[PDB]
Amino acid sequence: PQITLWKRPLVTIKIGGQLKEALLDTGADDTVLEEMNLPGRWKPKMIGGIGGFIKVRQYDQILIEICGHKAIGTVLVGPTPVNVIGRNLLTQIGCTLNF
Amino acid sequence: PQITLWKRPLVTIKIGGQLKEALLDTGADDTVLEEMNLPGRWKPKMIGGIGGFIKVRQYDQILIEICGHKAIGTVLVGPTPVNVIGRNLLTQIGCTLNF
Ligand SMILES: CCOP(=O)(COc1ccc(C[C@H](NC(=O)O[C@H]2CO[C@H]3OCC[C@H]32)[C@H](O)CN(CC(CC)CC)S(=O)(=O)c2ccc(N)cc2)cc1)OCC
Repeated sequence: PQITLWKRPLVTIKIGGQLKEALLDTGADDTVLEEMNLPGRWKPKMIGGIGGFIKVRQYDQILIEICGHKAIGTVLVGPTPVNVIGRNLLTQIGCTLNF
Repeated sequence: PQITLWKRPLVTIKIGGQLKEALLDTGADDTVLEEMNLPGRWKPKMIGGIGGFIKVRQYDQILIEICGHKAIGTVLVGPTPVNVIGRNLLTQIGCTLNF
């Protein structure tokens, strides 16, 4: 699809059997979801945003379907203000910026 | 043009007669730029993301040129670790997400 930006670019995602809403975020290197239960091993990690750093759980090689397009990659879970899909997965679904 | 997301979508902008580099950021509601002492009146604002909030100065009806595309709108100035072109100006240059 082609998505304009007059509203937040929110899409439905499927992860770990659950549907969620997430923001397509070209300014995010990484994908960060709010607190949730994900099956799999995880490592503690730190990530930095506009306001400083937070502690997250890093899940690797996680299947996630974004607006009908499948990706398998790293998902960070922690106190992010909103679910964001970052470039690590945006590249997998073939997402580009166009103007 | 079309910008893939393998790397940060950094572009040159022109604002207040100065050239800067900024991210095209679909996750940013509003444009936020590094400290720069623009003339005119402004309004205090707080913007939040990963890690919390920072204090910024809101200027309205500021002209920015983004890869030759002119736009005019709100620009927030403050101690941001990165310059981001947000949706308020990305719409004006006709920028879309596509996959
Ligand atoms: C102290 C740390 O220092 P740094 O490491 C941080 O640098 C940064 C690099 C890019 C960004 C941009 C930010 N990306 C982000 O948070 O991504 C994180 C996960 O992926 C990695 O990749 C980069 C960072 C992490 C979002 O696109 C936009 N945000 C909102 C978004 C939705 C609510 C928040 C999830 S917003 O908060 O910025 C914002 C809020 C209100 C506005 N009107 C305008 C902007 C911010 C900081 O830099 C050192 C020089």
